[PDB]
Amino acid sequence: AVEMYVAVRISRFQLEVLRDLHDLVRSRTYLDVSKSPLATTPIRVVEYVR
Amino acid sequence: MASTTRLVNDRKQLEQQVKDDARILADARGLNITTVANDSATGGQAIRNVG
Repeated sequence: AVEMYVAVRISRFQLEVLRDLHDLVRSRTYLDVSKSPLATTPIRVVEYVR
Repeated sequence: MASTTRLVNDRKQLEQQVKDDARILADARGLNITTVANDSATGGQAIRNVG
């Protein structure tokens, strides 16, 4: 009732279905700062020791 | 060449002895240790790899 005699349509469409709630979990990777922390104050030569 | 020729050595012995027994009778106070902090860092120029 809101379209017209000539209709516009779409041929293909993609969606993902799941059967078990367990399949809704995925994985990502991180850096683990606890054992390999980010560095600060880069390497420098010694001078002005006080 | 008599007993008068030993006064300086006798005085040296007396110095050592009085210092020793004056230290022996001294009472020691256990001082509290303060001023413990990490304020001994080192400086220098950065290397700052170029590229």
